[PDB]
Amino acid sequence: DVPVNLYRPNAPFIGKVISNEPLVKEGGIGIVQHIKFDLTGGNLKYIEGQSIGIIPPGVDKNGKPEKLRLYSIASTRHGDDVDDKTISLCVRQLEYKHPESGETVYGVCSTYLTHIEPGSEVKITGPVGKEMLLPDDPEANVIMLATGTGIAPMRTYLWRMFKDAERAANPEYQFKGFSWLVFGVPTTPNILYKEELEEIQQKYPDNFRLTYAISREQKNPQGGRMYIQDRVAEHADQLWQLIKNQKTHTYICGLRGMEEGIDAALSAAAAKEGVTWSDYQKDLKKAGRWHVETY
Ligand SMILES: Cc1cc2nc3c(=O)[nH]c(=O)nc-3n(C[C@H](O)[C@H](O)[C@H](O)COP(=O)(O)OP(=O)(O)OC[C@H]3O[C@@H](n4cnc5c(N)ncnc54)[C@H](O)[C@@H]3O)c2cc1C
Ligand SMILES: NC(=O)c1ccc[n+]([C@@H]2O[C@H](COP(=O)([O-])OP(=O)(O)OC[C@H]3O[C@@H](n4cnc5c(N)ncnc54)[C@H](OP(=O)(O)O)[C@@H]3O)[C@@H](O)[C@H]2O)c1
Repeated sequence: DVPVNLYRPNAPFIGKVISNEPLVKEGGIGIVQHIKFDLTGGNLKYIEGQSIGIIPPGVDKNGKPEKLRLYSIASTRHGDDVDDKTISLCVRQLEYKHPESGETVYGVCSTYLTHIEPGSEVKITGPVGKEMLLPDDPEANVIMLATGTGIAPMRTYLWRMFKDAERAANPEYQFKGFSWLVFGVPTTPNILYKEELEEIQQKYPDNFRLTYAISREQKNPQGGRMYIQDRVAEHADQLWQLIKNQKTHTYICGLRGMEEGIDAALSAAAAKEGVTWSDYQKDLKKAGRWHVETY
């Protein structure tokens, strides 16, 4: 049974911020924060791949109360401390330049969160989501295609799979399959969780493969910016070789734009072997092995 909607927008849980820590190291673009909340007092229950709602303070350009924004849960069911006391979020600060006034414009909810203080209280809803759940099979192959903060569900998967204290805490799940993360960010300092993602890979080298698409330090073979789909095309045949296995699940989280190029890269690899990828993918979706969360 997957717990969904334990708290509803009509009556959110009031969490309290435990810590708000930076994820973009110096030299990096913008602000992405790891925010840990205290759950105790509601005992909000959740699993990996799900989202929560955050309702920020304030009203909009129309006088209306701000509605919730969804954020992917970045911690496992146990929280980062492995004690079932916390839930963590991975939040990029949304700011752009207004479309010809040119004034810096701030996103309401994300700017509230990335500047939120330890001890502050936040309205939390959920969890929601049943489409981004890991299979129970510990020998499953798990392809993880992520841009930016799309890393968030991938951290809940990879932590449950490979953190020492998670294995200790999950006797029913001792992962021994193969996981492959293709992770796209703009710079090397924008690789969220880089150190831990690389600890995992040296710790479990035959179980986790880690591939970077660093937008602004790497050009694809045709002189453009190196995106996730350029990595997919580069390893298109390796990927399609795993996707052909019925033990294999694919998770795509982040920009909706990564998709059509992922579909181009795999459609070519599929074609070489006589398969047409748009039908094959239609069947992977119906089977529930093609998991997509883009926003
Ligand atoms: C299922 C799901 C999961 C998500 N997970 C995460 C996550 O893990 N981390 C995360 O950071 N976010 C995540 N998001 C996005 C998050 O929900 C918010 O949309 C985001 O943080 C921005 O909200 P805000 O309140 O900061 O911005 P808002 O105040 O709502 O402002 C957004 C609005 O700004 C305007 N706008 C935006 N960009 C531009 C532009 N370039 N030019 C002109 N106008 C523009 C648009 O009208 C837009 O709809 C997720 C979204 C969903 C749906
Ligand atoms: N990535 C996401 O999950 C996402 C989701 C929704 C909105 N956005 C927009 O991007 C901002 C950054 O958020 P973030 O931290 O999540 O992401 P981020 O740190 O910007 O990482 C996103 C990466 O995706 C790359 N990218 C850009 N266009 C792409 C495309 N068409 N196909 C594949 N990859 C592409 C970007 O490359 P260049 O920047 O170097 O082009 C960047 O390297 C958001 O605040 C919002 O304005 C991003």
